Amino acid sequence: HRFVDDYLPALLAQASQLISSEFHEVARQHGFSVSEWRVMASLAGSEPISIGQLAQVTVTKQPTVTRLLDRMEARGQVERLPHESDRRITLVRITRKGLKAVEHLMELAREHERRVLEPFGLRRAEELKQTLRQMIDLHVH
Amino acid sequence: HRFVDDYLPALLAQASQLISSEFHEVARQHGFSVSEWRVMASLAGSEPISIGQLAQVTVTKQPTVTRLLDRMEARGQVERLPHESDRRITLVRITRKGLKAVEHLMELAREHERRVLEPFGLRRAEELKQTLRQMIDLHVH
Ligand SMILES: O=C(O)c1c[nH]c2ccccc12
Ligand SMILES: O=C(O)c1c[nH]c2ccccc12
Repeated sequence: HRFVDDYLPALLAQASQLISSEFHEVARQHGFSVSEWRVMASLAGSEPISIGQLAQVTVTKQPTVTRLLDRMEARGQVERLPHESDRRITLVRITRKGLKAVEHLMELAREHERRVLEPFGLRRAEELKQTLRQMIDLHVH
Repeated sequence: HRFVDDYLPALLAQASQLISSEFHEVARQHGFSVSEWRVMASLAGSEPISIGQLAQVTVTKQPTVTRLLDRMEARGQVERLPHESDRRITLVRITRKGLKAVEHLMELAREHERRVLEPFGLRRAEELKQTLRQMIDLHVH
């Protein structure tokens, strides 16, 4: 028994790094940076979301997200717009061009996830996803 | 249903970022950088491990780890040594000074982990830790 062997933050960080690194290699081989992939995948099939929400789901600092959106909007892959009510809030959406650019990569991402989860079986896979979702929802600001 | 809502790499990354960020604030309030905390906590109670293993468990790139160890060894918190056999391998250990420096923070880390896991109950907490450990062991290089 070493402290790190069963310390939750260390376990989450290692599992996340290893799984994400595998798929990020595929994304780069398909011409996407990790940050572009995270943004487009987070916006695909979504209503417009705030910059702060996008930063949270992409685990990226908000100033970095803003600069990324500057370049992604220049390339027509995303669009920023004002919020219906509070204009201290900028919303962002994926465009059709961005969705078409990322659709095949998303199918590859689903295949990779299926391979990662297959050894665990449907019950354990769903339990993992449910626990992770509940943890996120309890700890998000 | 949006793709990102139940995409495993996104769930792992968000849960990890949120949980780790909470404890990293405590570490900094106790005078530790995140990288110093990760290294000392990973070495506490451990036999000497390779630099590559340390980089994996601390989710830090190996060149960055080497520079970090240069400064941590200068401060007497860790020690590098040669491997018994293959001297292409450098091992690293925590020193008594480093252990005494980090012991209280480790107790705080255990308390924080207990609070994070308490709402899930012992069964779900252990299932999460077991799944994460099995995933790491399947995906580590
Ligand atoms: O806090 C984190 O994110 C950690 C990731 N790897 C680790 C190893 C030891 C302690 C904390 C962490
Ligand atoms: O691949 C990752 O690490 C991701 C973290 N947040 C995301 C959101 C959408 C897609 C991938 C990720």
